[PDB]
Amino acid sequence: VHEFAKELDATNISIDKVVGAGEFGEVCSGRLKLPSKKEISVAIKTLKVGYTEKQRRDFLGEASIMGQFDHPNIIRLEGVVTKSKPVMIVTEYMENGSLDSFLRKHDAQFTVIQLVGMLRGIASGMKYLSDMGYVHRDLAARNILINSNLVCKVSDFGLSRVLPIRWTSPEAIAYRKFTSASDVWSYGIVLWEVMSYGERPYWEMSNQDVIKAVDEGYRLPPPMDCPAALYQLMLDCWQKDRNNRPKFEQIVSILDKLIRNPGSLKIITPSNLLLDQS
Ligand SMILES: Cc1ccc(-c2c(C)sc(NC(=O)CCCC(=O)O)c2C(N)=O)cc1C
Repeated sequence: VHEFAKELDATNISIDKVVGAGEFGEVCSGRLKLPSKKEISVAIKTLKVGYTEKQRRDFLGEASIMGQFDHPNIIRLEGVVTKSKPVMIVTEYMENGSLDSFLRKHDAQFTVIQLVGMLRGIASGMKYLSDMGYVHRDLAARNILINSNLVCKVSDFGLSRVLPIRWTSPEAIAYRKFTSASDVWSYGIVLWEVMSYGERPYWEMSNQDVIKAVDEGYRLPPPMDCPAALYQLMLDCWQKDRNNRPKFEQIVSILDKLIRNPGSLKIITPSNLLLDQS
């Protein structure tokens, strides 16, 4: 873990608040005093008391991965604490939490340009992540964190691997073909989640029907008041042929253009899912 993660001194960490419960323990907020004496807000994951050796390797595995990425749109690892207890993972603090829960609180309250900014950040992080040879495999709004200034960052590298049905590409479902192109599929789902202000992909459809419908060519319908440009980008991301999906670099390019000319977004778009003939 120490190849990519600094060991932090626990005396430099203050825990101010328990903010939630994670797979391996509590999630807290607090402060970290840096070697320069500067103090920053951080989030802290603790490893639960009584952990097995396996839980420890799995827990810290997320830090080893996170530690490899230094990018404004990937959650920043400040370090770990292993030489004292409890065992900790320390990251930058993301005040507005997971993106899907944040958007659910603010239905229809942001501008299209604001949403596109969010979407651009996610794509830029994923562009870097794919550049680095990593397939995330669990790209979803719930795994995106958003900070006080609405900057969105890819997080949760639990299932991430060196090269969740609703977010997974058909080919990855069919025979575990995970590529960066299957992450792009997932991105298309995230894009739908954002424009839907945190509605659940495919709502509560049975898993078997999600698989079958998507395979038959059905796609999530356009979110309310969704710009045609953004809905078509979802469709491009959801191409049956993974070869035909845009690369993350192209997605970033597309979103940089939509940001540049807000006039672009003014065009607005027999079953609940739509049959995309393409
Ligand atoms: C390694 C890692 C990964 C993600 C986080 C993290 C969560 C799982 S949740 C949250 N931030 C919030 O929930 C904001 C709550 C706001 C409030 O309580 O007022 C974070 C995070 N990075 O801030 C944490 C770690 C350590």
